Amino acid sequence: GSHSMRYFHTSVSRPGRGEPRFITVGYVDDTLFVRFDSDAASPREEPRAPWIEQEGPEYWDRETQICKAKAQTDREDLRTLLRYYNQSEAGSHTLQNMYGCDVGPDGRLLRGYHQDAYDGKDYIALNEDLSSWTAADTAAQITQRKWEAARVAEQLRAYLEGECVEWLRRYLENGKETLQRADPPKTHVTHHPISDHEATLRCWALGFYPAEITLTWQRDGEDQTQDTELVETRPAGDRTFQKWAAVVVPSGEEQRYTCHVQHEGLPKPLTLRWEP
Amino acid sequence: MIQRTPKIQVYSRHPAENGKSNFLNCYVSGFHPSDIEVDLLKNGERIEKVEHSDLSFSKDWSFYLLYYTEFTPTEKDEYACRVNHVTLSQPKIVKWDRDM
Amino acid sequence: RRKWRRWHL
Repeated sequence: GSHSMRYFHTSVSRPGRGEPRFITVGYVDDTLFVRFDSDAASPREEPRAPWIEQEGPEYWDRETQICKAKAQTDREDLRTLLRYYNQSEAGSHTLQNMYGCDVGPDGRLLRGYHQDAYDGKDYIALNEDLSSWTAADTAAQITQRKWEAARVAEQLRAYLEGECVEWLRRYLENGKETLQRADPPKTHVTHHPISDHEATLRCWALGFYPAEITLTWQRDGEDQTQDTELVETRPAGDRTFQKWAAVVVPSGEEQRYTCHVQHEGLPKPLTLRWEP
Repeated sequence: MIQRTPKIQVYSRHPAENGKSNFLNCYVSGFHPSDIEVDLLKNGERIEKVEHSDLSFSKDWSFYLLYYTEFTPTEKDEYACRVNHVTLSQPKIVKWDRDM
Repeated sequence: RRKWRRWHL
């Protein structure tokens, strides 16, 4: 179906403990494929997926050059943001950037992204039109003015519509064994007595890829949204993900409850019941 | 400055089977700032050589990390994750429960 | 692969 490529970047200042730490990672869908950490002994961008390893020395040289330049630019930007927000040089601050693209089943661009945050809050974002900016505050407006003057949006558009789509297409082909395989959830329901009066029914989804999934509980066919404990989708460590949804059920009412599972790896949504 | 406290899940890679090698995971997410300390504990004591993912973040900018180690669950052995963060007045200990 | 150009805030 549809696919995405994203590069994530984080710089964290640490006054008195050297220069800001820079960590960047790249993803295609929910698969990590490249990483760079400025605190590594000999910082280079490193492969994290088999299908990127085949890229030649010049690929890794260019990537590493970009990562190092980005770390440097982020350092200067952190200094700039202290001025923009009238902040002292004493505290730790964070700068985050993500850009990338989504493509449809036919490999066409669905949309591009480029967006920054400072200290965990939205700062400036390229709009969907890939031509205009949303600035969060009067500080980001200073950046917006500079970026409008330098026609930054135009440059980003060229990359997002061009390379970004083209290299994503390449990666999807080279990693077609994994990137184009959905692993469906392995599902079951467990029962956990709480008291004489009630028990927890927990609906499990395990071993699935990609991470996107819907797990819901119904009682007599009615969604139990406000009564369902739904944990965040979590990594297993083997590329796959896990999730559960739990409801507290009165004694003897178990069969009135059904768990419903939607995942792209499933041809039809599943319905599960507690089976003693 | 705005701060966000970590969500914490301690769990195994595979369903727990006593005597069978597995992976013990501590997933921390939804937090800001990025500085965080995570220990995996066996019977109250720190497990050595625990590995973790590279810092990344969600659509709302909040950070997430996976900490993980190989372990072989048994009936008696107790496992836990200990997390410290600026939002926490004391380190938070979450016990591993094979049913969660 | 990553974008080559970049710009200061």
